[PDB]
Amino acid sequence: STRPFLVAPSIANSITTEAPAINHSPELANARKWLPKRCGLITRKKGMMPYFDKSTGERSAATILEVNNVEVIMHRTSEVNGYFACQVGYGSRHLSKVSRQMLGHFASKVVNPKEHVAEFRVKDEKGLIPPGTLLKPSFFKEGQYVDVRSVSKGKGFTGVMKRYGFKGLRASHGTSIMHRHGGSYGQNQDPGRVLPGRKMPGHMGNEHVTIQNVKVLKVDDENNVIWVKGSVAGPKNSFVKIQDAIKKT
Amino acid sequence: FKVRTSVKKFCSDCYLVRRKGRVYIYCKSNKKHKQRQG
Amino acid sequence: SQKIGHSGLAFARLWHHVDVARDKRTLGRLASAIAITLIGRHKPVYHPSQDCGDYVVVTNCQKIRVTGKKFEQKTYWSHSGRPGQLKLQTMNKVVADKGFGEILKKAVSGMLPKNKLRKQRLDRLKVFDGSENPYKQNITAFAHEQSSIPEPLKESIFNQ
Amino acid sequence: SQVGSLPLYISPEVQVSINALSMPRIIRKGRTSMNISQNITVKGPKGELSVEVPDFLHLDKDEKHGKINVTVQNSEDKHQRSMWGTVRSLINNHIIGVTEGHLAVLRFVGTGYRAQLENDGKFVNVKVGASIKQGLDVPEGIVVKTPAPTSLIIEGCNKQQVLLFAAKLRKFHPPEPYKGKGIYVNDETIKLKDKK
Amino acid sequence: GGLLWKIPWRMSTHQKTRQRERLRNVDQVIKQLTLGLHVQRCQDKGLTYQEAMESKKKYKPRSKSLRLLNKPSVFPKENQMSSKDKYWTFDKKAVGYRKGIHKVPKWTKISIRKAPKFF
RNA sequence: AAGCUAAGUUGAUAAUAAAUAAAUAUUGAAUACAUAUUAAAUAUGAAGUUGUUUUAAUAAGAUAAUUAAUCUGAUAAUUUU
RNA sequence: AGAGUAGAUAUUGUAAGCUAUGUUUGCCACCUUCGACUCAACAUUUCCUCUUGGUUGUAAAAGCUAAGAAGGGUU
RNA sequence: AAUAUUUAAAAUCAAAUAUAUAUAUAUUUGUUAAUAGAUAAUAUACGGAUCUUAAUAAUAAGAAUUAUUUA
RNA sequence: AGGUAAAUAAUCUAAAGGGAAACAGCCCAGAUUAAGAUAUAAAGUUCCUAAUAAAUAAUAAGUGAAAUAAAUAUUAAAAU
Ligand SMILES: [Mg+2]
Ligand SMILES: [Mg+2]
Ligand SMILES: [Mg+2]
Ligand SMILES: [Mg+2]
Ligand SMILES: [Mg+2]
Ligand SMILES: [Mg+2]
Ligand SMILES: [Mg+2]
Ligand SMILES: [Mg+2]
Ligand SMILES: [Mg+2]
Ligand SMILES: [Mg+2]
Ligand SMILES: [Mg+2]
Ligand SMILES: [Mg+2]
Ligand SMILES: [Mg+2]
Ligand SMILES: [Mg+2]
Ligand SMILES: [Mg+2]
Ligand SMILES: [Mg+2]
Ligand SMILES: [Mg+2]
Ligand SMILES: [Mg+2]
Ligand SMILES: [Mg+2]
Ligand SMILES: [Mg+2]
Ligand SMILES: [Mg+2]
Ligand SMILES: [Mg+2]
Ligand SMILES: [Zn+2]
Repeated sequence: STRPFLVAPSIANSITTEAPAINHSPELANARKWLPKRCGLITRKKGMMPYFDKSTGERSAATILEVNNVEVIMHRTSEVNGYFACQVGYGSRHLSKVSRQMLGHFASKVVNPKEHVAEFRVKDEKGLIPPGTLLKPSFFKEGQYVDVRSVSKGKGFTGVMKRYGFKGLRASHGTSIMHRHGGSYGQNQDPGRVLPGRKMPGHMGNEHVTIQNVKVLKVDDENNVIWVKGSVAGPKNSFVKIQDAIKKT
Repeated sequence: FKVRTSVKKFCSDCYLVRRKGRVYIYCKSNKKHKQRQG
Repeated sequence: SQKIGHSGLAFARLWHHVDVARDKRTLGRLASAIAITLIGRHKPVYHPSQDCGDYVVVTNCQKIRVTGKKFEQKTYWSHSGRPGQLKLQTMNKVVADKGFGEILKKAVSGMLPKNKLRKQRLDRLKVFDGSENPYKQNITAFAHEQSSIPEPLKESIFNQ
Repeated sequence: SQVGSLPLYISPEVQVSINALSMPRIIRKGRTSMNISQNITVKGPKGELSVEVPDFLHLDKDEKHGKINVTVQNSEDKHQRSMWGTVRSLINNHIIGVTEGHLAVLRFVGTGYRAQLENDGKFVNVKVGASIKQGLDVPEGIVVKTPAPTSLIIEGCNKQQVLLFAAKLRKFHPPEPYKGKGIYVNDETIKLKDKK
Repeated sequence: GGLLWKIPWRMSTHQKTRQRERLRNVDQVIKQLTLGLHVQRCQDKGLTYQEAMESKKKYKPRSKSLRLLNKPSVFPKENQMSSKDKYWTFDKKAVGYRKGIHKVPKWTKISIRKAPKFF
């Protein structure tokens, strides 16, 4: 009845011993990490406008981050995925735009075809929100601090003056044909090569930018927007993550 | 501490110790007599 | 005349277990022993032009012997190319990062011949800090050895 | 050798046993080695406490006169001989602790230099010239008590642990030479400098 | 000293064994030379080869150089020689007044058994 | 006016934690004393180290769909985020 | 040796002794551009910042001297 | 145990070889170690891996350093 | 001084081969053309890399492991 199999004595008679835990494991990394105790929500940077504090009278530039169909699609767990995180989805999209596979995924998770999906990593299993629920601006409290991630404005192929604040050469006094240049880019032979990461002209902007400890000036579920003190990376209609500030409480 | 190659005990109250692969001379009376071998 | 026949068995890649808990060799000597196996010098059919070396599964690698104070002194180096980026890690630190198996692998790599087959040979080495491993089922075995092993242990191994 | 040869006296209430460990550990030197197998215990009135010890050492319990001896398999082996004098001394200290108890008086010296039991004995608050509050938790086994504010007493079964704790307490402010001022553990002295 | 003559200050075990073997060979050669002369002299007197080989009283060589070589005070055997004189020459300009024999040029051919009494 | 900009605006100088350096100790022999140990045990300790934080790269893993009246991409057009 | 109110070794350290460095001025002859601007990378023999030993010459505060320390900074 | 030198086979003793030979004479050989001192600039730099051992327990490892040797 | 000036010997010069990591001059050894069984030289024999097993001591410092760094200091060890 049983299948034919031979087993080595060396592998059978080996005394059982568990492996020690390693730093470059997922679980150790998770333990190390500095993470927020609560989920976040995806937003769109609609624009920017003044916020007048009515008690003091102080004016503050505030960016208006709109919150539309923001929904916990699913979430990830340490036993399956190696970490705790809430996959949030923002907005509504047409059928036409979304891939068949993506549509099927959304149907399975029981949400509308979504405009932008993103994870929100958390410390514990307690931080996970039940899936399918709708996240509104009232999630955050007025006066609380939040970290803000988004892709910055694209600046194109930039020079070393704009990239790195290089002084450049003089305007007059003989200076020929190199007014905005980086000057020397290395050393004669010793190295015999431009060493890695030598600040040179290149593409700038259109990279992710976390902005830490920004104050939530105002929250209102009526207009579907979170007011946030100061600037946020990227152009208008750019997607903006928002989670509680790890540094500030 | 006088960090030096030569490390002799000065007074009777000085005592030599061997720690961390270095000869230390501590002293119970005079604190100036503290020495270390390199 | 000697060469003529069925050569398939000669060039067969066997799988060699080594329970490091049982083995009494120090790290470097063990690595050297492994290297030969990995190359295929042990087998008489060997030729330098042909890779014909066996698999080596190392297990219970946490109990590997290291003499002197090498565990807290011996430094493993690394360098990208950009100056001021020399990464020097002590043996214990390396172990903490990855394991004792990583350490063994490095030794074995250094033992091996420096050419296009080296990487392949290194890959064939399968090291494990503790006991449990997937290759348990594929170590070379014989029917005459089966009486030594108790009845239910074999079944448990098969299940695993 | 000269220490280890000295026999230990025991009173009927105290029992010095010995037995093998559950999982013996081996200390590996450069050339020599040292396998910790046995585990001596000193049970008594005030408490009980143990010493993990090498294999080469073993007791010699005599019924008559309450004496026990300690010997090693090779006294001419240097490391063994060194261990022998240590272990005997340790078990003597344990005996002393279980029967009588070890003590460590700290006297505070200075204007507004004093100790206080803050967490019902579990945290010795120490005020010794600092804006920030200073102190540390008492370990298990250690019992602290304060007859005066400026005179604290630490008490325990382990001579090692109590005196370590005392040293830690002192470390907040050791005695200054200019004014005999700080925290003095037991009979501690300091040569006071001329004022000038 | 920009050019690198990477010669070690001391010899390996295998080098030392080879040196010893070489020393032994020169002693053997000398012995053979004396023996052959003795045999020849026996033959001249009127003995057979075998008889000469058997002979109790072996004839010592009359020529000067051979006689000197035979003397151990002048030319010692490898078994007689000190450990030091096998592996170290006298070099007055070196520290220790000593230098490895392997540092001598053509040391494999050139012989040098006897060092000075206190150097 | 838009845009772009700094003279302008907003934020950050990335914790907690772990092991250490010099240095400071506990018990304690070898060596009747002494000795923080270049002995066994037990503790403190740095703008440094490990990390943490941030960016870029990679893609283990995960959800879903699976020869298609509208599967997934590209070529094409109108464009700019 | 000698200064250091006293005490060579807190701090100082003649002339002579033993080394390291390849930062100066030379010597050799294998080998036939100083400064400014710009951007700097590396070292540590540390100037500042952090930790610490000594300082009848650390009361305090400023110092002096020594050990660890190249993270950040250094018109 | 303590004090103070020396680190030596010249003397001395021991061992071996050669001449008369159970002895004498002559010759040859045998007398410390570790650490600190310790040190710059593209990057660790024994050529590299790596080498220092361990009972239970292996048909099995235990310098791959230094010194004197053997097969 | 990898300096300079000559004395003696060798090699290079004009010499390929093995060793010395790489190498004009060092250690071996001199290519007429092959063959590859046997003796080998210098140098080696854990792996990279052709080839190894032992004995007696010492080191614990990775000292050292084919390019030996000094006076002096400390700790031992022998002999008197
Ligand atoms: Mg300008
Ligand atoms: Mg112009
Ligand atoms: Mg140029
Ligand atoms: Mg600003
Ligand atoms: Mg910080
Ligand atoms: Mg005592
Ligand atoms: Mg003490
Ligand atoms: Mg810190
Ligand atoms: Mg004077
Ligand atoms: Mg002078
Ligand atoms: Mg420094
Ligand atoms: Mg002060
Ligand atoms: Mg840091
Ligand atoms: Mg003599
Ligand atoms: Mg270097
Ligand atoms: Mg080599
Ligand atoms: Mg010519
Ligand atoms: Mg010629
Ligand atoms: Mg040539
Ligand atoms: Mg010829
Ligand atoms: Mg070394
Ligand atoms: Mg070297
Ligand atoms: Zn003193």
